Amino acid sequence: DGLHSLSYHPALNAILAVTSRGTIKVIDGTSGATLQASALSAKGQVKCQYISAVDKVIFVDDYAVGCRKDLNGILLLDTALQTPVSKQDDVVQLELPVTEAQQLLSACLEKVDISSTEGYDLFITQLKDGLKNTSKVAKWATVTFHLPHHVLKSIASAIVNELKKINQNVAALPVASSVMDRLSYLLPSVDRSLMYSEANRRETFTSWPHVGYRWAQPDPMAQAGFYHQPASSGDDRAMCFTCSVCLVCWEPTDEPWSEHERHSPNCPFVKGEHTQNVPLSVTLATSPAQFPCTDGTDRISCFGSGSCPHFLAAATKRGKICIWDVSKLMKVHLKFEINAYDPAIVQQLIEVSLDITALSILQQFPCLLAGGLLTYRRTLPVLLLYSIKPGTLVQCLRLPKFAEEENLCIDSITPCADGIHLLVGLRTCGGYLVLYKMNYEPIKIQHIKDPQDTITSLILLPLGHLVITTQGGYVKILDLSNFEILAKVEPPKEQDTFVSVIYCSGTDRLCACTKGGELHFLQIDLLVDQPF
Repeated sequence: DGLHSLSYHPALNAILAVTSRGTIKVIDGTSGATLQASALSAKGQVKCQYISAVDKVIFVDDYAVGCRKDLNGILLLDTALQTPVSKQDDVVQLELPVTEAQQLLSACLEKVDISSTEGYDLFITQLKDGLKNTSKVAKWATVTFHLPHHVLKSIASAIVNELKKINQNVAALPVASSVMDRLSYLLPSVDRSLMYSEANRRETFTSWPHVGYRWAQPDPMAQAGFYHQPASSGDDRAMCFTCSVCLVCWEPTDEPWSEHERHSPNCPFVKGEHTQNVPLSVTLATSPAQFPCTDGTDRISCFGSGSCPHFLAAATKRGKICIWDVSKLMKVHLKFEINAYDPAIVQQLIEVSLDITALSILQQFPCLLAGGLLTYRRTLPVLLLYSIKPGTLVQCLRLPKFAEEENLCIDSITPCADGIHLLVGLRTCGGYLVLYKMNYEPIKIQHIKDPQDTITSLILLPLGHLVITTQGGYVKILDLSNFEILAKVEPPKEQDTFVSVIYCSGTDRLCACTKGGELHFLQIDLLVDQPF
């Protein structure tokens, strides 16, 4: 069929390929066997790129940017790009693992009596068929509820209430708790009952006074089930969401788990039982998508990331640029406006419009480096140094003079593989590769003339290394020190041109993807005899 793009998860052992159909195929990296075929409920090209520095899987469709973390060695991809609903009557989509689905079904038929709930049959009917159809593919199999927000939320809450009522700890309670939290997140429109999720507990520690401790930090305590409910100024009050234990006057050497067990061994959570806890792993692995614009009306043009492990950036066709603090809950960190009539740009030009087309953030003061094509009527690709820590153009760097008349636009911007350097590529609106030294004119230049050698990918292996895929279908594994081609592998069978490539850090074998849809793996005296 064809893939048209690829990405790989190093923490996992999964190849995440895009499809021309809009789906994602997860394949085994050791045998080439399909692991799952899931649609992200997306709305143009679809991005699936995993970002190593941030250590999360970033999906992007034309409109929204979703951010999903790994869970149980698998990715919940059925609603990666699904965005929050606006009415409780809206039909929400919620994916669950096959095993967790079995727990929910088992609870409904044996343990609890939440039957007769509005649309209970549809929930049960949908759940049952998912398990039967899904009955390594099994490990990645998932079941997707398609129900009105109120129906699923009411059903999940009843299960939680009933599972809490019966008090017999079963695996459905944490799953139902996760469902309730995920539904709450999908409708954005201290209470102890709201501490069943680690994130809510984590948020409670916003006024934690012992931030200087090593293990008594806000997030570690939330992991152990504790939330901050201060009673006075500087009160280090940590209470468990379920145990009811109360702990005060913490010390630098205290550790969440140690205190909870010693102070209350009877807690179901300390013992690892099936409490109402919703860990951060499911929360990060099931967070809803987020539109970059405040309204989401536009199309997405940029999805670049940066070497900083706390930030991701995106740009819109209307000029609105969003920056997420992908750290933890992907909170939007800074949204600013791009005006072509800027003091730096209007002078560097010696009618006017500005369009951003590439994004990147530099880390060893943090700066947002976007790539754009300006169209006045002539056009000029330039660099734009904006502020992150806001909305101020520190420096606009005009690219060489020849770009003014050659009608070129930046297509990719990546920090050097070794560091303290930046490699940018320029293609026609047959290309240019320009290397900048990060500015704590370029230091190197390269021009690509052959129309069949235009770059179509970039991995920037550890000037480190480079791996590209040309228009002719030849990947040109190469070293950036002096632009030395290391290996020009050729397309298989007419020729099926290589279109992109990725490196499997879990197998040490390079992985290439063709336009046609094929996968190829590329590789990159005796003491006994002496006296005692």
